[PDB]
This record gives sequence, C-alpha cells and structure tokens, in this order.
Amino acid sequence: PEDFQQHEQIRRKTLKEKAIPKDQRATTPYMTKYERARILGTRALQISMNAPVFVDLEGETDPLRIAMKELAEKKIPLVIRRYLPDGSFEDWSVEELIVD
Amino acid sequence: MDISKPVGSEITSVDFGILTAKEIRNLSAKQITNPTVLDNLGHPVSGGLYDLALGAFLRNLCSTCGLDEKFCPGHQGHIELPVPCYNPLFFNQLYIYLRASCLFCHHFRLKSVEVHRYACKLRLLQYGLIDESYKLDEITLDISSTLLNELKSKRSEYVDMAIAKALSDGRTTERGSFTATVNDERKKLVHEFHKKLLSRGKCDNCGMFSPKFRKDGFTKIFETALNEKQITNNRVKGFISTYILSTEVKNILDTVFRKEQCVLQYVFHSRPNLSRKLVKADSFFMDVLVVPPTRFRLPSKLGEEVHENSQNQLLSKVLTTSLLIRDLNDDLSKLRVIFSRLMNAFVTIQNDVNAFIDSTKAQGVPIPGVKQALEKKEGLFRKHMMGKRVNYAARSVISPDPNIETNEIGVPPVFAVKLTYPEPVTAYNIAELRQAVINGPDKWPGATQIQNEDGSLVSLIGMSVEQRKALANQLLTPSSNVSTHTLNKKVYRHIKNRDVVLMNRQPTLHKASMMGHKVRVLPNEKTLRLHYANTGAYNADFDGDEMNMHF
Amino acid sequence: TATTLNTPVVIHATQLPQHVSTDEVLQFLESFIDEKENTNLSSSISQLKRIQRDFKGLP
Amino acid sequence: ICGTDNCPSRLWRIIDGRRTCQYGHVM
Amino acid sequence: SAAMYSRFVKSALDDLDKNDSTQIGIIANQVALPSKNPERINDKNLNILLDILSSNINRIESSRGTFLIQSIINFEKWWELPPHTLSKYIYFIKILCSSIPKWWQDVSMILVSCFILPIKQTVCHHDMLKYFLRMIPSSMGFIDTYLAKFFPNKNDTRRKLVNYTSNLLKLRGYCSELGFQIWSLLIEKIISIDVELQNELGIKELSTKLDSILTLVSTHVEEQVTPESLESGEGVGVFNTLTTLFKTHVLPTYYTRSIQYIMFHVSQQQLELMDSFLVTLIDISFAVNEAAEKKIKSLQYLGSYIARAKKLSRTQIIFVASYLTSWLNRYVIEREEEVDQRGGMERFKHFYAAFQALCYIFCFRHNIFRDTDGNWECELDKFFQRMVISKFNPLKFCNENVMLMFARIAQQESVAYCFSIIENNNNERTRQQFIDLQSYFPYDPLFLKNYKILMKEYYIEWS
Amino acid sequence: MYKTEKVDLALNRNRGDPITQHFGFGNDEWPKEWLEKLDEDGLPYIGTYVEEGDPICAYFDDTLNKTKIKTYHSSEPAYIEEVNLIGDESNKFQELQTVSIKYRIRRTPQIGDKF
Amino acid sequence: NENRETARFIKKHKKQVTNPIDEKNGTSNCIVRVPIALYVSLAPMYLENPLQGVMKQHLNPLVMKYNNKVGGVVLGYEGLKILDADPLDTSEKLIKITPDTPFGFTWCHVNLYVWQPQVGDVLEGYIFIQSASHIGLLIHDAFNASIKKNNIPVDWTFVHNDVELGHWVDSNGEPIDGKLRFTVRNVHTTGRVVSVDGTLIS
Amino acid sequence: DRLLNSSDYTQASVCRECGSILTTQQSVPRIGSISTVCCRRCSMRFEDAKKGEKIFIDDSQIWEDGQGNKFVGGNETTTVAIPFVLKYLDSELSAMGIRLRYNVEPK
Amino acid sequence: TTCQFLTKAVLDNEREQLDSPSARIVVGKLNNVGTGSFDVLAKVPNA
Ligand SMILES: [Zn+2]
Ligand SMILES: [Zn+2]
Ligand SMILES: [Zn+2]
Repeated sequence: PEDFQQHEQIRRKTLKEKAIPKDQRATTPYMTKYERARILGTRALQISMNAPVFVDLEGETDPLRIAMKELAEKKIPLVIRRYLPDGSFEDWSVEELIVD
Repeated sequence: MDISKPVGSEITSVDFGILTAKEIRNLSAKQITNPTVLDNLGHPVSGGLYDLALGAFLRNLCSTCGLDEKFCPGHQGHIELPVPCYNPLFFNQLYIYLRASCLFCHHFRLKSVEVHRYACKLRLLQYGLIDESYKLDEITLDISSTLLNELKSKRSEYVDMAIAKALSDGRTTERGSFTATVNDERKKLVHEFHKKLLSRGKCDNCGMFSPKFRKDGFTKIFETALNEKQITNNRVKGFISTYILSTEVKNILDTVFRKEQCVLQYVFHSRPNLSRKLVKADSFFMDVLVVPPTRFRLPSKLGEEVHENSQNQLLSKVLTTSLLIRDLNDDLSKLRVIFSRLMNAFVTIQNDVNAFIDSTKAQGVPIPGVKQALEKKEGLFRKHMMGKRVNYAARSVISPDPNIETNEIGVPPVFAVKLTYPEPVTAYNIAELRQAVINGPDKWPGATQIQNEDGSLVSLIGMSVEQRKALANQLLTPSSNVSTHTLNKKVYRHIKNRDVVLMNRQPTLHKASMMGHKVRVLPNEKTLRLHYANTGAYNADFDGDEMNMHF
Repeated sequence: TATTLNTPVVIHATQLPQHVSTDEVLQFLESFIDEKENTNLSSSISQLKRIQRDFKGLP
Repeated sequence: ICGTDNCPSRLWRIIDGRRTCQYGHVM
Repeated sequence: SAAMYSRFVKSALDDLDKNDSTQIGIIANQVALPSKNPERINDKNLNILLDILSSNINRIESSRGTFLIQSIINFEKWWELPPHTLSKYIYFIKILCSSIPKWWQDVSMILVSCFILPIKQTVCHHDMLKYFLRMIPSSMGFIDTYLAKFFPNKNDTRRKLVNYTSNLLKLRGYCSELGFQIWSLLIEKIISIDVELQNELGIKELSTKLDSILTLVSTHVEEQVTPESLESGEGVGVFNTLTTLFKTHVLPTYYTRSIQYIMFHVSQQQLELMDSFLVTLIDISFAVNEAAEKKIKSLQYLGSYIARAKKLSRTQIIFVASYLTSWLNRYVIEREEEVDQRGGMERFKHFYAAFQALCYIFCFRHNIFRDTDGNWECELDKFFQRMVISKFNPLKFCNENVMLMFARIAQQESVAYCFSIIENNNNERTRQQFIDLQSYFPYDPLFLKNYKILMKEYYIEWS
Repeated sequence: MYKTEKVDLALNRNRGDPITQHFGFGNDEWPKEWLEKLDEDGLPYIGTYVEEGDPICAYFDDTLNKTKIKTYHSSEPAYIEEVNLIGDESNKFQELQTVSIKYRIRRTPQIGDKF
Repeated sequence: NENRETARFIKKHKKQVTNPIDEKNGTSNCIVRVPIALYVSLAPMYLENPLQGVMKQHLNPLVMKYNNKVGGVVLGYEGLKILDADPLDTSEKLIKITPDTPFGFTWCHVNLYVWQPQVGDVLEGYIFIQSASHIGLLIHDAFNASIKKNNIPVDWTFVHNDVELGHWVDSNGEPIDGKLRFTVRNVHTTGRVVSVDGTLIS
Repeated sequence: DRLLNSSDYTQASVCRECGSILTTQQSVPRIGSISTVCCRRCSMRFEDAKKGEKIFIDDSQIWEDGQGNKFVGGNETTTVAIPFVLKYLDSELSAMGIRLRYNVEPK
Repeated sequence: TTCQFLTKAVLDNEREQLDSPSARIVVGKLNNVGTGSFDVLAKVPNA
C-alpha cells in the first residue's frame, strides 16, 4: 500500500517529464501517411465494435469507408502520441493535423 | 488474433540470466530418474521422460494442472546430476577465470591495484561515461601497501564523484546509460582485462607460481609439464599433467569469485546491478538439468510409424549412464579397477550431456543437441521467427487481364469460397451479413463460420439453408450475459470485391514486389488475373509464373 | 468469465484501509443503493438492502 | 467421443482439411 | 456385521490419519457403484458409514479424504434412498457444506438438473437450495450460471424440457431474488420456440412442446400475479420485470409470433396490468432515439393490441389514440413542407406505420367510437378526411389490406371517403424491408389450442 | 494421364508370419455404401469414377477384427483403367492380397497449360 | 541473510489494519474504506460515456463478492476518477488504445467499502439452521457463517426433533437464542459464497 | 498480421513477479472453487511456510496441484499475447540453463 | 551464431530493450517503424 503510492508517483512524474506541452511542440503540422493509415484502421475497428459514430453513414457497410467519412469532416475522436528518440512525446489531435 | 480478446499486459523488456539449481528444484513438476519412457501395457513410467506430471500425454490428464493435451501448456521437470558438470556454453569463460586465478591466495594473479583499475573503468562504463574511464588512468601518485591503498581510495573517490555528478544532470539514469559506442568501450575493456589476467605467470599479490591448466576439444581440464627452473621456485614458495575433477575447479572458482567479487560485479553486468545479486561460480556449473515439458518432446508420427522421440533417445542414455555411475560408485563403499571405471564414468557423463546439447563439438551422424536445434539449417530464429508460414493465404499461376483495374487482382471463385474475413455484426451491416450466412460456405458472397459473443464458433459447413436462415435471424440478438454485453457476434464471411489482398511475386527484392491489390472475384476462373501495369514492379512475366496472395 | 473486459488487469490499495463508523456505513449504503436503483447488479442491491436493514433494524 | 458441453452422437466425419463432429463442432 | 462394519470404518479413519488411504478407498469405491450393481454398499452399512462421518467431519477435510467425499456426493439416485438413511445423507451434506462450503456448488448443480423431474421428485433439492441460499447468499453467483448450464436444449427430450421448467418454478417459490436468471432462461427458451415455429412456417413435436410450456407459464402467471399479490406482493415486481424483459427481447424480436402472446394474455387478467404495460408501449412509441424499425414495430404491437385485447376500458384506450393522432397533426405540420421539400415520402415511413395501426384499431373497434348521441369520439369523421386529403397522402403509402378495409368501413360509417383517391393513386402509378416490416402484425390471431380458450375472455375474433 | 498404384499386403508381415489381412469384405461388419466402388472380391470395378476419399480397395485384418479400406487421395478425380491381381510368391500357397491399380486422369487443355 | 529473506514473506501476509472491538458491544468493526487503483479495459460502445463503462464492465461485478487484493467483500464503490493518459482544465480526458484491438486501457481511482473480517475477530450472526454436526448463521443477514460440531463447546448437547430439523442446547440447559456471538476461526474465499468458520470455545 | 496474428499468435499466461511463461500453470480447484493461473517458481510449499504474533494465510493465497500439494503465493500472474515459438525458445534456453525474464507492465 | 550471441548476452546480464525490428518480431511486439512510430489515444468526454 505504501510501496505502490511511491511507484504511482514515479510513473506519473516520468509521464509528465516526457510530455511536451501544446506550445513547445515542434513536429510537422501535417498528418503523416502512417498516422492517417493507423487512424483510419483503428477508428474502423472502433466502428465495428458498435462505437458511437459522429457521421451520417448513407448506406455505408464498410467501417473503413465510415472512418474515411469521419476523417473528411474531422469527427474522429483520436490523438496521435508522437514519440521522440529520448522517449518524450507530443500529443496531436486528428482535428488539428493537416490532411492532404 | 481476435479484436474481441484485447490484452492489458505487455512485455517491455527481456532479461538474460542463468537458472540456479535451487530455482529449478522448486519450480520442477517432477524429478526425472528413470531412463525408460513407457511401462508395460503402454502407460508412462513414474519418474520417466513421459511422466504425466510433465503434462498430458496418451489421452491421460496432466497430474499437475489436470487439463488434457489441448489446454495443458506442459510442465518443466528436472534431472538431479550426481556430480556437477561444466555448462558447455560457458566452459570457455570458466576456463579463462581458472587460468587467471592464483591457487594459494585465491585472487587473480594480476595486482589488486590493476584489477581495481579495471573495476573502476567498468563501473563508470555501466553509466554512459567513457571520457571519465580514460581520465581515471591520469590518477597517479615494489610499491608499499599503504601507498597503493591510497591510490585505490583516490580512484574510488573519482568514480563515486563522476557517477554522482552525471547522475545529478540528465547524463545518466539510476539504471545507467547504454549505447553501441559505450558497448564498444566495454567490449574492449573486458577483452583487455582477460588478456592481462591470462598473461601473468607469477602471482603479483603472493609471489607463488600456480600450476598451468590445459584443455581439449571436449569439456575436460588437466595439469601441465614443468621445467627445472619452474621447480626451483615452487619449493622456495613455502620458504618465504593430471586431470582435475569438476568439483575441484568449482571449489577453486568458488573462493576466487568471493575474493574478487568487486571486479566480477562489473565484468558480468552491462548496466548497474540494481537486483544486488551475488556473482557466483556455480552459474558456470550444472548440478541439475531442466526437463522440458512433454509438449516439446512429443514422438514424431509419420503415417503409421510412431518414431521414438529424438530427444528421448540421448536423454534416456544420459539417465542410464547417470543411474549406472551412481550405483557403480555405491558398491565401491564396501571395498585400481573400481576407481578406473569410476573416472571413466565421470567422463562419459560429461560427454553424455555434451552430446545431449551439441554435435560438431562432440564425436569424430550423432543425435542433434539443443544448440543444433536452434541452428539446424538457417536456424529457429530465421526459419520460424523472422519468417513464418501463414494462415489466410493462397498461391496460383498468374494470367494477364486488361479488363480489370491496374489496382485490382482477379481472384478465382475457388479462393473466394475458402478465404474469409472476421466481420463483426452491427446495425449498419446486419443486412449484408444475413445474406452471407444464408448463402453459406459454397455460395459466393457467403460465410464459412459464425462466432458468438460467448467466444464459441458455429460452423455453417454441414448445415442446410434452413439452419442458416435461423442463425441469420439470431445475429443481432442482445447478449443476455453481462460478462459479454460489450461483445457482438462475428461472421467469417467470404472475401468480397471491397477487400484488400497482398500480392507477392518472389524474390521480393524491393517493397514494390509486395503491393496491396483490390479483390475482384471473376467467375469460372482457375488462375490469378493480373493487369499489365503491375508487370514491371513484380518483375513478373506471364511465362507460367506464380504469385502469393495474402488476406 | 474472467476476461480483460470482465475483470481488471491489476488492483492496488493506494492507501491503508481506514475504518468507518456505523453511521458512515449506513450513509454510504443509502447513497449507493439510491444511485444504482435510479442486470445482475439488482441481486447484489437486494443483498445490500439486507445489510442496511441490519445496521438499523431487525430481519 | 469429443466430450464438449455439446453432444457428439458418434459417427464422426472427416472432411479433408477439417475434422468435424457430425453434429455441433469441428476441430 | 453391524458392529463389524463400525470397526471397519473406524479402522479406515485411523488408517487415514496414517495416510494408508486404502481402506477408505475400498469403501468409497463401494459407495460409488451404480444404482443397478447389487454389490453397491447397502442401506444398513451406509447408515453406519454416514453417521460416523457426520460425527466428526473434520477427520475427512484432507486431500486424502477428497475421493471419499466425491463418491458420496455422486451417490446415484440418493433421493431414492430410505427415510432414516435419507436423513443421514441430508445431515451429512448439511454438515459438509457448513465447514468447507465448497461442495454446495456440486450438490446444487445436480439438484437443479433434477428440475426436469415431476413436481414431486425435487422437494428435497429445493429444500436444500432454499436452505443454503439463505446461509450462503454469496453462492447465488455460480448457482445462477448453473441455471444456464443445465437448461435442456430445444432438441433435447420434451420430458427434460418440461421437467427443467417445473423445477425452476419450484425454485422460484423459495428463492424470490434469483428470479432474473430464471426469467432470462424461460424467455430465451420461449423465443427459440417462437422463432423456429415462424421460420418453419417433427414440427408436431415443437407444437406440443411449446404448447405444454406456454400453458404452464401462463397459468402460473394467472396465479402468481394477483390483486392481493399486487398490492403487498411480488406479483407487481414480477410483472414489471417480466414486462421489461419481454419487451426488450420482443421489442427487437424478429418476425415471429409464439411468445409475445404471453404478454398479450397476462396483461388482460386485470385492468392495471393492461394499463401500466400499455403505458410502457406508449413510452416506447415516441422516443426520439429508437430505431426507425423499433418505433414501427411498437406501433404495430400497439395497434394489434388495442384491437384484440378484451379486458379493456373503451375509454382509457381511445383517448390516448386520439392524442397520438393530434400527435399526428403536429407530425404533418412539422413535415409536409418537409414534404414539398427535398426527399421522398419514405422519410415518413414511421408516420404511415402509426396511422395504419390507428386505422386498423378503428376497424376492429369502430362500432365502439360512436358515443350515446351517435357522434364520433375523437371527431373521427372530421379527422380522417383531413389526413386522407393531406399532402402525405397516407392512402398511397400504407398497407395494401388495412387501407382497403379502413376504406370499406370508414365509408360505411360516413366517417371518410376514398375509392376515388384509390383510383387516382394507381392511375398516377431498402424499400422492401419496409414493405416487409409493414406487413407483420404481432397480434394477428393466434394458432394454439388451450391458450386460445384461455384468451377468449381477452380476444375479439373478426367474426 | 495414367497413374499406377501398388497395394501390397506384405507391408507389415515379414519372414512368412501368419497374416490377419485379406482382400475382400469381412462378415458381420460392413460400413454403408462401399459396394458402389468395389466388387465382391474387394477390388474396384474397372471403369468406375473415383474422387479423393472414395474407397480404392477393400480388405480385412484379423489383428483388428474390422473391415478396413485403402482410400484414394488426389486433387484430380480419375477412372479405373486396369486392375491386376498378383501372386505373392514366397513358396506360393498364400492368397493374393497384392494388386496393381491404374488410374486414367482425363486432362483437357486448361488456362495455364503450356504450348 | 538467514532471516532477511524470510522477513519479506512475513510482511506479504502481515495484516495491514486489524479490526478493533469497540463501544462495549464486544463485536469487532470489519467494514472499512480503502482507496484503490485499477487498470481496466474500456469497450468502444462506452467511448462517449467512459465512466459508465468502467462501472458496468468491472466495478459492478465486483460488488457483493470477495476481492483477494483488498482482503474482503466489496460492499460498494465511491468516487470513480479516470486518470488522464495526458499530463496537464476540462472534463475531456484521453485513454490509450491497444494497437491490435479497438479497446482502450486506463488507470482508475475509486474508494472501496469492504467487509474485512480477519481471524480472532468476534462477530454476531442470526442462526439460519442448526444440524447435529453444524450450526448455520448469517452475519448482517447476508454473509454465510458456520460453526462445526468440534468448534461447539463440550458442555453443549444437541437434541433432534421427531415431529419434523433440530435444536442445540447450551451448558445451562436451555435452547440457543436467534442471534449468536462467535470468534472467527477461518474465512473461506475460494468457493462461490464467502463462508466464515466460527468457534464458540477458546 | 503475417508474422504473428495469422501465424502463431497465442494469449499466454505470464508471472509478473519472476517474468516467465513456463512456470505458470492452472491450479486444480475443489468441488465448488474456481481454477486460477498460478506460478510454480514464486509459490512456496505450504508446509515450508513457517513462523510479533502468528500470521494467517488469507485462503485466496493457497492453491493445489494435480498431485495434491498445497502452495502459498505465486498469484501475481497476467496474460500477454506472444508468438508460440517464443515459448518453445524459452523452453530450449531453459534446458541449457539460461533464464529469460519478461518485464511485464502494468505491475 | 545464435548460441554464441546468446552466451555473450547472458554473460553481460544484458537487458533486451525490444527496440530493434528483429527483437520486436521475436517477442510479438508491434514494429516501431512507420505506423508503429506513435500511439493512438481516444478522446473521452465524461470526467
Ligand atoms: Zn498440465
Ligand atoms: Zn596469490
Ligand atoms: Zn513467478
């Protein structure tokens, strides 16, 4: 009980130390080809597990095409945790990232 | 892989270490003592390689977890070696430390100050500080003990300060910094240390000479010759070839690893030893042998003939020799010849486990050892880890087609009725999957199977249109069980015209030879149809070429 | 039965358990039963109502 | 005999590539 | 013998404290034998073995003792033992599950499975379940899953099915709480029968099966929910739970009739049973959130129900329907222009669906909507015409048989006209699922023997 | 395309051991519809169409006291062109279990065949 | 080193907080409040309402059932708090999703009210049944308790009824009252329902 | 998908305390009790667990095997998705006396 | 030389950080290249 509180404090301290604040973030404002691929795949996976969809799927049966529609209207509720070689990260939302 | 089955725990790192005899004795499911594998009638003999405590075998339930051959993961056992044996993989290392140590003061024959200099340099290298390890050589004051102990103090002071200074900043963590250049500097030192260790003839601590140890191809150590000039100093030591048993070597290294624990702490640890474990000599020795579960030692069945286990042949031979030598040494108590065959048995047991593990480093076709199993041809890592045979894949001769899209692949209906996708049933696709379920596994676009939310599978293969129609009207039914309310049914539906496939034409010399194509099921086809635009990237000519389709 | 979606990965006591008075237990029970009443959980509330009933009355 | 909650009924049928119970399930 | 055996066991136990375990095992093996084998331990010796074991159960609570115990729990047809001996078996089990409440799990499972046996052969099983549910309330968990595990399949023998429900009813009568898992089992099983009967529409089998089951369920409900039981009882609670479960399974129930009647029938036992359940349907009908298909299914249920029931107030029904129709005036107002706007008349499936149900209800209960004066309740004369001439043009988009029957009747009653509107309609002359959904009426007449007779008091046949 | 198979009953027996095996069908035990492919002698009717799983021959071994069959297995279906019964030699006496069966596999030019 | 290794094992099985006998009642308080940290899965159906997820999925099947970690029976939970995967003001938090599946996993903080009865603790229960070899009881009329024949005093004598069931008589020579006070001899968790093995002699 | 998911993907039990896939086993329960994944390495033999005052085992810590032996502890086991060859490799490495320790998060 | 590199690893008491494509494949971990060079987190509205 006492040894866990210390372990949790260290875990959350290290997390905060690695997190790059919204202002200090310096990566590409563009969503990488890889980010787009995973977002569409993961959101499709969520859609197939009866997750609340934020778009009107006009006769759409493919979850990926639904995930594609949600991306077009920037309604995908996901965040990209961009890691750097030291372990530090930049949290970028799907909404704010520029898509070609 | 099931999306309905997520995993909450993950392996973040793997730690390499040696199993201790005490550790194996506790985890062991049964002690293996019998060289026979089967009793009469056909039941596994108690204390043998096929014991049911090592897992379920011969339609019998496991005597440890109680599960059958399917669900039982198998259990590890152990063989109690009557005498300690040299571990083949670490023999070369224990040999280096045996030749490097003094047989009198039981310290390495290299001067303590020089040994401490290596321990200091290797401690600073546990953390990413190479510059500091070289700066230690600059710390300088036949030499008196009061002066040399001050040098060891000043060096230890610099090591403790340089670590703390770098630890204060983001230069090194408590777990220590480790890079390839750091690794290069460590590898250089550990090499130089062993080279300096082996070079010394007369012990620098106590001036007495130790008898040189010689070795053969097999794991066996022996004594050396000795000229008259060497004799004249081994007799003044007190004034101021013969085989050596495994126990004698272990006992020599036991004291040396205790007396020289400080340097060996950093010689054997790449990063700081946070576990604070003692570096013991018994890690290089085997007092027990772990018996892998029956699951990984099953007898190979080829048609009608059931081959004796490849592993059980040499392993039973080791047990026969072990039981024969422990009894041939027991009748000696009520006592030359008995010592001759005792020593000869001590050799054939070390060579038995050596044969149990490796060949080219045995004999001179013998049974392959565990080293041989990991390096059979290309090796277990290359043949079964870096590369693997896969499910949901097909192979066929490619035929040209200009009527399909340049991003498409013409899939024969033969493949379309076998290759299925696990499609979870939802409100948006209940209509599409109900039809597939009715259609079944032989009518495209159909479905071969249906997975319920409880985790069970219902095959649609044997069923008629009547049962399929009933199951289709039961696809979107709400889960009564609260433990699976999160889940929804899955339909293992035929590959449709909206699916992705990985087309591969070997050799895959560049990533363009493995692209993603859009499935286009073409009726009355027996070959994979491919457009002419793809010919270049795959370097595929329609001269009877073959292509792999991955789903 | 005993899956990642059913049972948690790990449970850890963040602090030592602090004892609660008869009135605090009864105040908690009343608060919990009212919030949950507002599928197999119903049988657990049925048992919880018996504890609340025992901490102030007789069965 | 399989032994599953389900009941086999005997007469197990071998399908090349798939060994199924005549009844409920297939290994 | 008598005292020789007392020695034999007393020895066996000493021998067990020494771990020899042979003597016991000899005994266990002797008790484990089948009800048929003459060589199975006889009553008198068993009387002895039992009374000795009960007297110090702690002597046996060991790994060595496991096999013996397992052999007594697995004693074939123990309920078929003798009085005095039966009593010793019971006392033993009682004693056993007390210290190591670990065997109650095994004992009760076998008990529940015996629910397929007549109304008599289970008394002992229920007596025991009642006892230990009380003293070990935590058991309700795994023993509930047993309720699942041991249900007989639809294919399995009728005697198995009919028994396993007879017992569940018996269980219900001493463990009121467990209730839900039971009701879930009955519901899950009845849907199986209804669904299958539809699809199929051996069969002679399912008939008398499903018949034996429903007639049972409904008679228990005729009893169990009762006015006395509704004010101070668990009849009211049962009714609520049942209603929710029923709607939910039926609510989403797909194209099939054979169970939804259970509610048709219990409903009409008492005025309030009709009331509250009906209000639940009203709550279903006009929630904004529900599937375009859920609202339409409910509306079919709603219309079929009002038409067919028998224990109705003329007036509790009609006024709500009139309010819904005024609900109708709003729908058209907040939507025709939604009509002359972009889209099709399908945008309004749900409107027609409800208007159908109401029209249908008027067909069967017409003669009722004329009050003493000869005037129409809800101004049906003036009301129907307004919808018929609206821009939605209901007559074109609703059913092909109700709209016709409404025409016939409405015209006859001077309530509304239509044969010219029909002429105009067929002159001017995912879409299928809708036509499918609009063809199904969950309370069109039933097809079963006893139930039918029982429903008569609650049913209006077309005749 | 013609393919020949040798069904030898000397597969386990050696050095003139007593035999439990014999071409034909054993009495009392007979699994359903096998007579459609094989004749009374246990050998197949020359001309019969066979698919993988179909019985290509029938025998009875006394060691198992059951009537077993040697199955035909190939992706390509065939017809029986020739069945030859062969004497076992070994000082004669013994009945002819042994047997050479020729399959006729029809091969029309398919998409993929080289010309 | 001889006793240093064994010392870690004693602290693993050491009773963290003992149950005290108070208010001259003679009975020991076993209901306790313990704040815990969970690592739970979040279904994609609960992606818009995550707190309802953690509750219906993992916390609801936890109540009125013994949990090995807290060392008692979870009577309920209070104040659920999802730990944001992003260290930061708003109600919108984020949870890490598995690369393979659409399910996410998160750390949670919730206070549990548990019934923690250790051995040696004096408890009261209402006599449910009373056989010749055991006495059935109910702690707070919800938790099962049993006192075996050997755990009952020697002076006590059982009397079986012939009419229709039995009754136990105490040392004084009178039948035992509805409620009975006993000491905790052992607590059985492994089974379906929590059963307390009680003693009437010390 | 190719080298794991559609090849030898196995959800395997691992002990968080010692980091191994080969020491974990399903415990054999009593008539009413449920089976729990337990580690043979970290668990102590019941009899060997000997004893400030006397301490008592919380019952949930005692598990039994098929041989009837009682054990104390070794309940800090979880599930991880791994390739099956890893299990065969770890097994082979163990024969050679080499131990693989899998550091598994969360702890 | 699988057993040779393994021996050198054990003697170093080395920790395989599982950061190389090969190591990740060995332990069934997702490769850190391309789509594995980041993490995907879901935005949840309730506190
Ligand atoms: Zn096992
Ligand atoms: Zn020396
Ligand atoms: Zn462990």
